Amino acid sequence: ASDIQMTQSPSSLSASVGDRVTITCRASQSVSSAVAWYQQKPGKAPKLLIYSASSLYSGVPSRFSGSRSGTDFTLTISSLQPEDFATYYCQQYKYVPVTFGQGTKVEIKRTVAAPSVFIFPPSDSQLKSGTASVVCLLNNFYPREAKVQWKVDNALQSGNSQESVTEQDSKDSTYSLSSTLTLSKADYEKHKVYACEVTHQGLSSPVTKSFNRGEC
Amino acid sequence: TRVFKKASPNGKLTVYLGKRDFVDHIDLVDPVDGVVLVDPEYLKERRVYVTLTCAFRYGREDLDVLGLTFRKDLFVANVQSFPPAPEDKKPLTRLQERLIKKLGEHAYPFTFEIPPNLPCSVTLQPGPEDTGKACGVDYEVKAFCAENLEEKIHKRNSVRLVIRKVQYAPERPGPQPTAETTRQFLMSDKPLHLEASLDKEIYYHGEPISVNVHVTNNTNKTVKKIKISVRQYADICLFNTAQYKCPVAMEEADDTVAPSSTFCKVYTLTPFLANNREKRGLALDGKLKHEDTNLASSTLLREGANREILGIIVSYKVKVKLVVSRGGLLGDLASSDVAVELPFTLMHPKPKEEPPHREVP
Amino acid sequence: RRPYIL
Amino acid sequence: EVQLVESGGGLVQPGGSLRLSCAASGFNVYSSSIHWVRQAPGKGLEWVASISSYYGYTYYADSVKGRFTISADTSKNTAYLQMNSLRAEDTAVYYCARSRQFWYSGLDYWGQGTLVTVSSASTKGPSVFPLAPSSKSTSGGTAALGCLVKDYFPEPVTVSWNSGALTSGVHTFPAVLQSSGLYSLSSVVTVPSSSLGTQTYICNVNHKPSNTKVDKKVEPK
Amino acid sequence: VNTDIYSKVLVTAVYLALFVVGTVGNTVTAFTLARKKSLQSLQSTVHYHLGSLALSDLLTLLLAMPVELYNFIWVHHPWAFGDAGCRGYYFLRDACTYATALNVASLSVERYLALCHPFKAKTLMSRSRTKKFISAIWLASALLAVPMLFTMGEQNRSADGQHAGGLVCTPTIHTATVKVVIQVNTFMSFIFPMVVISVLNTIIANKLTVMVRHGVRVLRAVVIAFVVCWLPYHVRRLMFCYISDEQWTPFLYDFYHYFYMVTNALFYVSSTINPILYNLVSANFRHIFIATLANHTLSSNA
Ligand SMILES: COc1ccccc1C1CCN(c2nc(C3(F)CC3)nc3ccc(N(C)CCO)cc23)CC1
Repeated sequence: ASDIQMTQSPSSLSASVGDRVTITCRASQSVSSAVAWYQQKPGKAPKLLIYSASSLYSGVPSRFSGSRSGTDFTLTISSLQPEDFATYYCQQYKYVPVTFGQGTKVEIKRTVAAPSVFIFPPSDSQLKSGTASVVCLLNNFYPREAKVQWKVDNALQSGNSQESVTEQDSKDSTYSLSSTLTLSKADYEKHKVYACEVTHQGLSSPVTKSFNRGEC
Repeated sequence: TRVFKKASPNGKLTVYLGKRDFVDHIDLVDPVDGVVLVDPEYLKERRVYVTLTCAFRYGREDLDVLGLTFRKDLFVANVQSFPPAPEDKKPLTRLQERLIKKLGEHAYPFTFEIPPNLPCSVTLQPGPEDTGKACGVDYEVKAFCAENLEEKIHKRNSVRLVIRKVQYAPERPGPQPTAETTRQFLMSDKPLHLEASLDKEIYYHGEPISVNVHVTNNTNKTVKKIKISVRQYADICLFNTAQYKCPVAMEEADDTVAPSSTFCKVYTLTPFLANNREKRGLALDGKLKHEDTNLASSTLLREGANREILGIIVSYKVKVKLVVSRGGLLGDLASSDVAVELPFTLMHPKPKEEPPHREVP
Repeated sequence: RRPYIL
Repeated sequence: EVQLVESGGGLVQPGGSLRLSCAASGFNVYSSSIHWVRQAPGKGLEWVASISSYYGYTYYADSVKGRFTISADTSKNTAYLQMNSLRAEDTAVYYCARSRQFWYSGLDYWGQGTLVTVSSASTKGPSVFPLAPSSKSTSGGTAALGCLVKDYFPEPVTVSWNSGALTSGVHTFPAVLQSSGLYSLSSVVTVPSSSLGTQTYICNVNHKPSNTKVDKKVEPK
Repeated sequence: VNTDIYSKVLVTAVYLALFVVGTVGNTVTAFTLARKKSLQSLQSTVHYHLGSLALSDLLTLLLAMPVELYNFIWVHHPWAFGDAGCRGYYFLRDACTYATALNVASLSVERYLALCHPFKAKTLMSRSRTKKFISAIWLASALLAVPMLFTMGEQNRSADGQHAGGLVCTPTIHTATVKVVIQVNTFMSFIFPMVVISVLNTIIANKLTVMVRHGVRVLRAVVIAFVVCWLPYHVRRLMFCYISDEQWTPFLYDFYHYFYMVTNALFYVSSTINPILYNLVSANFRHIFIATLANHTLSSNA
């Protein structure tokens, strides 16, 4: 085989403590049973879970189990414990270019919560530096899938926005967002209307937070 | 779970096997069980035979002309498979029953019982100019559709599957190797002593071998150099009993022992195939077609002394040599060597699955 | 005869 | 005890070179295989190279074949990965992984990984830009207060509020790499409106890698 | 000693060519046999005789012709030594030819034993026995050349020794002693070893013809190679010893000089052709010598 692609079906997976989840992957061609599964916690090295598509590696808890039907492979977790929050990778090792899957993040799921949207105008010290950046904060939204729109002077801003999302809250199991809209020296003065439209699916209707120059 | 199948070139004959490596437990080999899927509408009053053959290929005193390096047959077995004329009620392997249920009523079982005291699959490393099938011991399962055994084996209706007979390291370690020498040099009392000794009886492939050499030259002669070698022996009883020998690991140490002084050291050697890919005739492990296999494992002879029938018996030893320089009547180049040989076992540990996990490019 | 015995 | 320890991974320039060292312990290079697997920040695993040391094989990925070379030092049981012609698409955490030589190829032992950053930007000091609390725009009872730290190239910095005296839901977002090649993050906190004008909210930034410390105090306007 | 000037230059150049060819071939053969990057049998001693023959040929090539090119080929009236260095040179050359003949015969004996009656070679011919036999043969090679140490010497062979007209190697011993020494040399280096080699190689060829590289067609050139070169040189040692003091003429003198030159050329060619034969006969040896000298099985589940 010139090159083999491992396609993991669940890119994102939400579950709850004690639930049963399965992670499957499909090989480009027949890799026989030469398949291994790895678990990676955030900020650490991968840990080998199973190999040979079924063999449970020594020391791994018995909840993890793998199976092969055809070209596809499956990793199942029975009664997942809270420390099963990780990213799981599948590897084929029947050929020298050993290929890994894209990974499946098994996140702990809970009740959907309404996000909160805030607006912070750029600092006056920032303006004197020749740069501007108005940012929008989304706090405590569960299902992700939050879109950020600015509508600078009733114009759909795009491309220049940079956004980041924090990891899952240790005590709340919720998320947060912060999108940065970097501006040039004269862009902030030219346009005086700024908004922040949130298209979150967790709440009933879209919420837009607006701001204007000279507003506290 | 998974089985191995290989149809005949015309497709009218298939052989299903469970494993391609059959372990030898010294007392008994694993049975070569399987099924053959035939087409009775195509045989037209013709039987199907399944043959198991152990073949030895080697040249007796190999030279520029290889006369005896054609073939030999250390064991051949035959089984009539399609027509149950013998009505053999031999118990069916669970694998055989599952395959018969999957395949239907045209699947008929065959099973062999390889006798003990038979060679394991050993491949002799071919030379740069050795053109042909590699020398050594090879097993093969062949099924064909013929009216009688003496009939010509037509290429189209025949399936040839290579299988391997293997062994693994015994679970009980042997006594730790230890050897000695006390050479009394001419016109010199208080003789030299050597006390080389390993630490394990059984080693695995890729593992280091630690040699505990302890010299004490109480004589008036100086040990110029110490040579430490791991060598592989391969007895080949094909046409005449001929023991061969080949070093696989070497470590020449420059440590010297002055007269009336001792010397204690521990060395470390590891045999591997990277630096031996050019020694022709080196015994490698049995290959399926052409893939790389490690150095051949030690041959675990049954009951120590049962029968020396043909085959390749692979063994390993550690050689500890002390060269002693001598001048005067000589030219400071005539060296008397004091040698110690230590035998050790080189095997694979008992595995849990089929060995071939190696990624292929 | 002048061979010097070769 | 079995462990693989990495070393020699740090910031370089787009065209430079490093030599990663994996001090393998607890096993031997002949009975095991050594592999190099890297993870781009936010991406998946990718095998880079592997060395057999029993059969004398060295394998390389289709993207690093010419430039990356792998070798082992048998005496010190150390595997080496000499990088060359490093480009931007080489920023990753490189783990050295171990596999059985005989009858297994699955990475059961990994190292902690070395972050190898390959970019032309030089170390520089950040500037802290406070986020003023818009007491009118926000609809919730508790306002949000934060500060913006921008344009610092090396490893992320540590931020704190009132020297750790403020624990009310501090949300420090992961650093983002801007187009200019400098990191940036933000740190907001939910604060009750009772002490908006009374309680002090001072943001402390420590950047010992760049040896910079700029602090700003936010206050509602 | 009147001889053609151009012919002398030609024979000297060809002698230098054989010198370099033989030395290079023998050196490569000795170097190739030293390395043992192969599995060697506990009762395989064929390489021992090959090494001994190569060493003997090299010793003859570096010991015989440098003396023979000056004191016999270029200028015969003077000498390069007196009595110790001339008798020593002739003793060394005689020991060298004895060693080469003994090594060839012993190699033929070993091949006979290995390929025709393997039991005798396996049971009796071991590596220690082979080494002791080679040492004994080398020791006896000088033993069979003992009379040359006494027969040879320095003689003026003129009216007086006060002139440089003649001073060269010449047997000063009696005619009967010279004849006895020459006959012993001929019997021990031309009849016995050549006959042994011919008989053993012919028997091997007949045995190998039952089975039906050249293979069997090399022992038909091995014995032929021995006879074409050895005999013309070993008859010169008899054409100038037992010949009476009669039928002498300047034409006879020129013919004798040319015959000696041709015979020595053939002897050196034979001493140089062994490495070429070793390269031609074998394959794994040739590779080493030249390098430093120049349906499918599917899978399913039940
Ligand atoms: C004087 O040379 C003689 C005299 C009698 C018989 C054979 C030979 C040479 C012929 C070619 N060669 C070998 N011949 C045979 C014969 F079988 C044909 C008799 N077997 C060999 C086996 C091994 C071997 N080597 C050590 C490798 C170098 O070539 C050489 C030969 C060397 C001896």
